Amino acid sequence: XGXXXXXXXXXXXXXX
Amino acid sequence: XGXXXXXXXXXXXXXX
Amino acid sequence: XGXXXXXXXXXXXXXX
Amino acid sequence: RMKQIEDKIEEIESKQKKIENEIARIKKLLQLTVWGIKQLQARIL
Amino acid sequence: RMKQIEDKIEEIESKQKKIENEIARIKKLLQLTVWGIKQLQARIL
Amino acid sequence: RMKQIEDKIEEIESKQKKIENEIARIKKLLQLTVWGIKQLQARIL
Repeated sequence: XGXXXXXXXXXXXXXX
Repeated sequence: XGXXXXXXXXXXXXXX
Repeated sequence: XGXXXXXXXXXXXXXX
Repeated sequence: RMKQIEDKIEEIESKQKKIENEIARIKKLLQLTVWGIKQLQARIL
Repeated sequence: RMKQIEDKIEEIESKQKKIENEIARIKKLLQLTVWGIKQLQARIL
Repeated sequence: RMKQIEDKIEEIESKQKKIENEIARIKKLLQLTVWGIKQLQARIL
C-alpha cells in the first residue's frame, strides 16, 4: 500500500 | 510450501 | 541482476 | 565502588539479554520473508 | 586496576551501543522487505 | 573478587562476539532477500 517512495518502480528499495 | 498460516492470502504475514 | 547462484531457479536462496 | 561497578554489569547484562531476544525475533521474521519470496516465485514460475 | 577494568566497561558499552544502532537499521530494512513482498503479492493476485 | 568480576567480563565479551557474528549473518541473508524481491519485481514488470 502506502510507501515505496510513492512509486518510481520501487525507488531502488526507497533508497535502502 | 507448508506454512503462511495455512493460506488466507498470507494471513498478513502469518500475523507478523 | 547478477547473483542468485548464477540461476538454477534461485539455488534454494544461493544455499541460504 | 564494587557494588557500583557490579550494578553496571547488571545493566549491561540486562541489555545484552534484550539484544539477544530481539535478534531471535528478527531471525523469525526474516525466515517468514524468505518463505514469502520462495512462495511468490513458485506460485508464478 | 579499576581504571583498567572501567576502560573495558566503556569499550563494551560503546560496542553495545553500536550493536543496538545496527539492530535498528536491520529492523528498518526488514520492514521494507516485508512491504515489498506484500506489494508484489497484491499487485499480482 | 577481581578474578570473579574479570571472569564475568570474559563471558560478556564472548557473548558480544557471538552477537556480532550473528548480526553479520543476518545482514547477509537480508541482502539475499532484497536481491530476491528486486529479481521477482524485474522478471515480472
